[PDB]
Amino acid sequence: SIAQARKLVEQLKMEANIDRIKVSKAAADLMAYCEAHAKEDPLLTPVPASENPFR
Amino acid sequence: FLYVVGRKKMMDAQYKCYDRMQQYCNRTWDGWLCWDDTPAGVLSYQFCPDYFPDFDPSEKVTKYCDEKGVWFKHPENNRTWSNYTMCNAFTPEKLKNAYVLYYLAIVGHSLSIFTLVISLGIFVFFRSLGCQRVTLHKNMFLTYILNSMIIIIHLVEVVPNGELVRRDPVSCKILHFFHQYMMACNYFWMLCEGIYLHTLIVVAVFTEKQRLRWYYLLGWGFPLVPTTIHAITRAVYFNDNCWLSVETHLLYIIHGPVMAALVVNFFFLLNIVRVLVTKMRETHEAESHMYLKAVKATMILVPLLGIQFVVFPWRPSNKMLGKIYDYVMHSLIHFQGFFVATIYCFCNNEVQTTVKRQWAQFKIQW
Amino acid sequence: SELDQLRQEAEQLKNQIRDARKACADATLSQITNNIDPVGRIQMRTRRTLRGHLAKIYAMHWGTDSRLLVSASQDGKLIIWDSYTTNKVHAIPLRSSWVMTCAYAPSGNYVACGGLDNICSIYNLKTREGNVRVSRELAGHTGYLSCCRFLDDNQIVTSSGDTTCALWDIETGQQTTTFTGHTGDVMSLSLAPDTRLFVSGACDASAKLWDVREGMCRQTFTGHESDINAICFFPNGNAFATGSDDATCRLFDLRADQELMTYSHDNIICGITSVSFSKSGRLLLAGYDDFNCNVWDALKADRAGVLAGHDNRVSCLGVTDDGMAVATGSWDSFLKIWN
Amino acid sequence: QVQLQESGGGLVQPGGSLRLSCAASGFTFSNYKMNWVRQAPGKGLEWVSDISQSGASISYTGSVKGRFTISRDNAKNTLYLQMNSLKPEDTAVYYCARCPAPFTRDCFDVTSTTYAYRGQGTQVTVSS
Amino acid sequence: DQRNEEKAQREANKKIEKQLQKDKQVYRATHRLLLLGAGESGKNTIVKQMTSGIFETKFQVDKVNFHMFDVGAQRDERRKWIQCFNDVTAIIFVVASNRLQAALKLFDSIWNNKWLRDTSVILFLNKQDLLAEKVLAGKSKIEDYFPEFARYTTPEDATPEPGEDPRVTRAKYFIRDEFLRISTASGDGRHYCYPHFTCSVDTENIRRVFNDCRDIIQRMHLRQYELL
Amino acid sequence: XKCNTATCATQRLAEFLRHSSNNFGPILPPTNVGSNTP
Repeated sequence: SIAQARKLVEQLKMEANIDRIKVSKAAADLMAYCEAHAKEDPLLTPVPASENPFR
Repeated sequence: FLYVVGRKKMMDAQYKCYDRMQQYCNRTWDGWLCWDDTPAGVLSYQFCPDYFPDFDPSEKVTKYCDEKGVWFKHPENNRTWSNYTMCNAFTPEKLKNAYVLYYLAIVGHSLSIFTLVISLGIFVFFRSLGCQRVTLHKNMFLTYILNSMIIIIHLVEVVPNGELVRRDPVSCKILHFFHQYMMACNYFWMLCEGIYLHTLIVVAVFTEKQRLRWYYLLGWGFPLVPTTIHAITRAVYFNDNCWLSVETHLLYIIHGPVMAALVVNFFFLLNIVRVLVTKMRETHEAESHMYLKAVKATMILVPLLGIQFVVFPWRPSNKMLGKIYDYVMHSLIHFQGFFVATIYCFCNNEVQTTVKRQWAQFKIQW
Repeated sequence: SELDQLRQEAEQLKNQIRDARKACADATLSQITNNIDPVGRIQMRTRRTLRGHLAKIYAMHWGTDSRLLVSASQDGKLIIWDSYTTNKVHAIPLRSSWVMTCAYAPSGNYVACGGLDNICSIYNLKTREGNVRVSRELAGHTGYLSCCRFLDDNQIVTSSGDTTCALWDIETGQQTTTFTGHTGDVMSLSLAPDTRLFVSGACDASAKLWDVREGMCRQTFTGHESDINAICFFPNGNAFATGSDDATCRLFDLRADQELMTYSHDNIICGITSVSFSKSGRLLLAGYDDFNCNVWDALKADRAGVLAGHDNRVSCLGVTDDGMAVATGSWDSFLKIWN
Repeated sequence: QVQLQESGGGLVQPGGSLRLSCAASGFTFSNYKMNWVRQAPGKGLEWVSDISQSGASISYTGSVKGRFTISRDNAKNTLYLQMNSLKPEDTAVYYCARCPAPFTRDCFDVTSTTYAYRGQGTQVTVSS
Repeated sequence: DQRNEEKAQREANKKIEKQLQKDKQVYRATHRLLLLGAGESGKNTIVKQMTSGIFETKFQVDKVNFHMFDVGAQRDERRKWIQCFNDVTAIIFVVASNRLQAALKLFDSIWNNKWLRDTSVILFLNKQDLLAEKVLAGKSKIEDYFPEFARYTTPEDATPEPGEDPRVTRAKYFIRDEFLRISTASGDGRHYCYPHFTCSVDTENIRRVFNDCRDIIQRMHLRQYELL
Repeated sequence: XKCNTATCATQRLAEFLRHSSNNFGPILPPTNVGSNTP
């Protein structure tokens, strides 16, 4: 329908007026977040026995 | 005790033949089995009177009339004599055949135990395989293992040691009672599994879930009733040493009904086969495939239901045919547990898939 | 004439968006994290096995205490398990046995379920008499319910087969917000840590980012070749992961507004049914139709481990808030805890 | 982004011939089973023909069994439909559709009113 | 302390397990059927003879419970929710009498799906009287939509009802063979199809399903013992 | 009748062995058919 096409055009126009950053910056941010919280991930570094509730 | 019963049987036969005679070579009463009057007959054919453990009814006792005078004369004693030289029944050939059969039985029972232990462990360990039929299979495997162990113990320990039988302890009778109870429970568990299969396949297939208490009662509880009665009879009428004597009809208190139960299983099998045939005529399967499939189903169902026990009731008198019959029947009886374990636990598709998946997971972990 | 020029304008807008995305792409994630130490071989073991469900499991959700969990089975049952002791806490029968999703409230006082009945049923667990009864029945969706997640004790976000999402208000029974724009069946939704935004993937091989308050679609992410069945937010909230029927997983960045990494292998043919991140987001756990689960290194796109304990397809999996264990359900009617 | 573009068609006299083309992008065309469907004016969508991934399995509907020919070429990621001996009953909008999942024998929802993996079909009119 | 709380947890757990045992006993004694139609197939009349996205109907035949589910208020895209019916007793697929081509395509997709490959289908070719009267009138033909009907011959295994002309018998058996070819093209002993010539008002239809599902169960049992 | 069924076969095999290797009677004497006997 014409209304559906008009709504799609409006949505595309709304989505095309956003500000985007470089992919490298996002990758660096993700790497920094992963590195910062690495020590607090039980699944990443295995917990020693008698410290987890599923022993 | 055997000597006394043999003397009593000889006296009873003496009285019977004397009465028959009271009621051409002149007929004479031979010391063991008398001879019917014949008109100069040659090579009289009569069954061996087996009044002694050495003798067996298989062979025959000869004699001749008018060959030399009126009756056969013994050269050594110059007196009448009758030929019983074919009854010894302890020739090296028979002993060798018995030894071969006994060794085959031991080997088959040991292999059956070894396979059934692994089968029971596989069924118990893998909980995903759990089902109503699986519990019945586990009980059947347990009773197979117990019966085979008892048979091995009896054949290895009791048979070669005769002084223990001469002493006749109460423990020997207890062991014999346990053996009879275990064999009755084994046969009745075959019957229970046959009943379960018939119920699942033929009649009332909708009700998949049914109470198993009756199956336990018929499997373990019921065989108690006959055996003890037999024991009571063996305590009253036929009190042999260790109760190890097959020359009595009281054994039919135990082996009589049991065979009947097996007979029922046979009928069940037929019905199942018929149903399978129907299941293959609605789908228009190829006739050759239908026969191949029906034959395979019957062959895999025979060991589970104990069909062989009602399939071989006749022993051919031919030496070669008799030997073949003995070998085949002993192999079927003694290897039943191994065949059942292989067919229903080692050849199962679900069990094989579960085992392969578990092995792959274990190899992935380590 | 109107339709043709509208389509031409839409195509031009798509061309502009793709050109902007390509211009913003200066380096890939593979080369950025190429110099880091690989995570190495990881091996998890099954600690608990939950039994009691009669039919195949369709959904599970960990509680905020990382101890209690809720499971939904198509026999018509919701079961609350205490993972520490394996003991069952609550067994709620369902009016409709065709349940496809279940949710656990952050406060722990409510649970949610839904399915082919197009009705979102909210049950109260902290009733005065101790029995569990249906607290609310939200209706209005014209399609089957696929997912539901609580915002608070009085708000909920649901996804339905009518290609629309809804934001409801408990104690009134009326959906306060409607999110439209998807053309295929919406299969899953994931709430951002700040609750302000949420991502939803549909059967049009696309995901959409929706703002809860104003109620419009802000960004649309494409790249998948088949229907997207699972979605999950990154712990930091600036990215998310999507699993589809194309036997591949993809990572999308909100700020970059484009795909960052693809996780796939040649021997993997089956699709992805569930996906979630770890506590730090370094490991990505995905459930597959081949009865197995795969743990991938999110930064390096390298497979790190395989969890294989299920005899049927894995329908759902979740990671505790503290990241101490991962619970996986399957169609074999068993739930397994892995640590 | 899965994209399907249909080309060809138009107005043709009865008894003529036509060649519809379908260009696919955004996915591996070599491992998906393709379909040609049509929608007649004042009528719902109707499945016309289908072809497997390798092109070995080809099927048509009864009305165009001996007239239409479907084919695919994976190298250029393209699909063709050759239509011969056209009749006025064939006037419709033709759509090129893809199965929802790869490596999958069956194909669901290709004739549904709303289908994501379906492009904008081309009009074929048969009149004098 | 720990003891009292753990004891209360054990008590609640055992009560839950008892309730679940009763629920399992109830659940294993009932059969679930998925009723599906290709459109204008007349299955509503069959339902009448025994919003909300699903409808439920429970009926007892020979002390056997059957729970049939009909899909309502669901969009025409069935590729997602149909997977929920992968463990039902059977799918009753109703086909009227080019809607026939569409019904055949839906049956082929249902038959060849991975989740439904072990699920049996009971086919109900509804509106036999409508097809008979259309054939007798002769205004509407099947050769225009199915040219192979021109070379089709009535099978020697056909059992036409008395008083039925050979034309309607040939047409209905050709329609049945159209689905039979698809059903026999795959499914190597994992699932089966049971075509039936039915009308929307026959009382025997309830019996027919009762005669089919039982067979399926039997076959499933024959699959457990590796006999068939 | 003696138990002649197949289910009684194994026992029939055992007794024939038991009466052969060592008879229950301590003397374990065999029968005499050669002379001065019936």
